[PDB]
This record gives sequence, structure tokens and C-alpha cells, in this order.
Amino acid sequence: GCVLGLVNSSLFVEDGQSLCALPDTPSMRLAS
Amino acid sequence: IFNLTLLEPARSAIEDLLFDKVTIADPGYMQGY
Repeated sequence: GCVLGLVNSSLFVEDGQSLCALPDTPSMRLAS
Repeated sequence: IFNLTLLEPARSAIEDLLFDKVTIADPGYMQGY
């Protein structure tokens, strides 16, 4: 993670719950 | 895709005007700390 700050997940871009902002984070598996 | 100040010559050109004029310091994110 570094989109807002290091996040303890293990998936970069997989193209919402708004974990940071646009990141959808559908499940882990964040930044969509 | 007359005078178009609103149209971008990042973001709208007018948006940048207004955001700059008013005092900011609001976005302390990622490197803000």
C-alpha cells in the first residue's frame, strides 16, 4: 500500500467501501 | 472537445484559481505527516 499509506493487503491494482478514496477494496484485493 | 477561462488550458483552470486564492493546507495525505 502507498495509495494513502502502506496497507496490510497484498494486491496492487485489480480493475466501493472507500478504504482510502476511489479504492473499491472488494474482497484484501484493494485499489480498484 | 469566445472566452473559456473555465476550460483547462491539472483540474479546471478556474478551479485552480479559486483553490489557490483561498488559504489551503487541508490535504496532509501520504507525505502530509
